[PDB]
Amino acid sequence: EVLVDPRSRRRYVRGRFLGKGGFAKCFEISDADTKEVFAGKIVPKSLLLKPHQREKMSMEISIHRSLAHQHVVGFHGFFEDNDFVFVVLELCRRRSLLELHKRRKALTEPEARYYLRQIVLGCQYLHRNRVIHRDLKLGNLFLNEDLEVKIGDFGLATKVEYDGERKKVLCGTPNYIAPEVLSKKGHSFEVDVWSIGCIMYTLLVGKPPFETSCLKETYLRIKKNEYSIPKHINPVAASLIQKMLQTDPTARPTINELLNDEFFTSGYIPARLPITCLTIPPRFSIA
Ligand SMILES: Cc1ncc(CCCN(C)C)cc1Nc1ncc2c(n1)-c1ccc(Cl)cc1NC(=S)C2
Ligand SMILES: [Zn+2]
Repeated sequence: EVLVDPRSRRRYVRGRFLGKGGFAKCFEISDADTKEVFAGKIVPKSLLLKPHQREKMSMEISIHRSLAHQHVVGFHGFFEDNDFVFVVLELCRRRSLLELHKRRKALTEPEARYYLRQIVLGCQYLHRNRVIHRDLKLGNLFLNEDLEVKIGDFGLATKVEYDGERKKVLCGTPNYIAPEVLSKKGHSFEVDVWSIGCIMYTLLVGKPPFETSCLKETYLRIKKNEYSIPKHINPVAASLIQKMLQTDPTARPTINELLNDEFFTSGYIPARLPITCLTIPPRFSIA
């Protein structure tokens, strides 16, 4: 019920349940002194009996704590007792792109541009810091009160240690999983750009690129590149999706190139979005 840090002498009440991912149960929490409000991932040690498991949890924190950016969920601290691990993160009051997508389905182009821009800004930061998220999806992309985007859940993230490194395995299963991970051909940064492609598609279209009833049939399509963009999607968008969803990872654009695509440069990107837009499609009228 209460959660105490020895080293910082800070105590947090446990509030409402938000969700679960991996071994973590995540709750809204508040500091007993400042009444300031946080997001609290609570991982049971009962599930970290094995070294391999313990190291991932330990890597997650190492990576997350190394991060400070406008579009990355703010890291605030960690502590433990004998039974549980406790990680304290920024609370994103307006949930995630995933909830938005289930309420609104396909968004308008300029909403997509807005979110997409922020996502690519968060990811540019990661990549310049030699970090690959490896699991970017709508459920990961969080929204603060101003509907600003915060990348979260670093539990599949890896740090690149040397130039031209090719990671050989990925422990766990990403949602928008790159074809080169599936083919166990080795992988690096292009997996995040891959995911963004799927996310762009999903925001513009109202459903994921490669969906089927069998995950393993989905995996099949991802290998064969079997997906179509409907004809009502704009061809400047279509070009981008197509660019980002390429089997050959050397062909896909880097994160730093993406904001200089016609799709951002010759299209309208809102400075901000109103709350209304959580539920009602913004027409963007001139007055
Ligand atoms: C306040 C709030 N309410 C509802 C949701 C939606 C949770 C389920 N959705 C992602 C499928 C999100 C938030 N905001 C919110 N804000 C910060 C976090 C979280 N959620 C959160 C929550 C659940 C999980 Cl499993 C991971 C997780 N990750 C991070 S880095 C901290
Ligand atoms: Zn493993």
